[PDB]
Amino acid sequence: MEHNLSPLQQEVLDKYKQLSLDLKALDETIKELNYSQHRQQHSQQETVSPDEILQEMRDIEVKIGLVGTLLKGSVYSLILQRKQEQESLGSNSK
Amino acid sequence: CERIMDSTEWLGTMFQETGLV
Amino acid sequence: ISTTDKYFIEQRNIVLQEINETMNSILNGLNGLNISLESSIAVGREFQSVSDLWKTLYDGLESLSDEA
Repeated sequence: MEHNLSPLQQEVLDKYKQLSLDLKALDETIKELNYSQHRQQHSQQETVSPDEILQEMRDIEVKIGLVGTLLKGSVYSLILQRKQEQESLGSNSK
Repeated sequence: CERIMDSTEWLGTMFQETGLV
Repeated sequence: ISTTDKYFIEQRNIVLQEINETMNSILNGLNGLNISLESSIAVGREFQSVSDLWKTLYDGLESLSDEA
């Protein structure tokens, strides 16, 4: 039977329908951001994923040590050898 | 040798800035 | 409660159940996504040190601001 809700009630009914729709749209957008099918499905873009995260950042990390940390390690090794030579000289004196 | 140590001073100052040598 | 009103209640409750489950899904997905970004921040935090300590080659605009 045709359900004679109040006209205000009917309007707010269409409004909840609209809210359901754009909530589904937002869900679809968030999924698209979280899709793992970047360039696997028909597409050419990328999504936030290991392609951009640790699998991509560890790619940078395993090589960045060559310029940044190994350089400091070199002079630290020099300083270690120097204090070793110093304590050897002290032992020779003592 | 002075020209040696002069030419490589940019490396020296880099290494000093981070190693506090 | 009128039959029209009652039907509106049960329809309303059904769509509340749908909204509740869909919000639960959205919350879980966003939790995972933000955790992934937190992991990205954690792995990248170590790059600031090398950036600042390597600046001494050439900075340009930062050197200009120092010189301005």
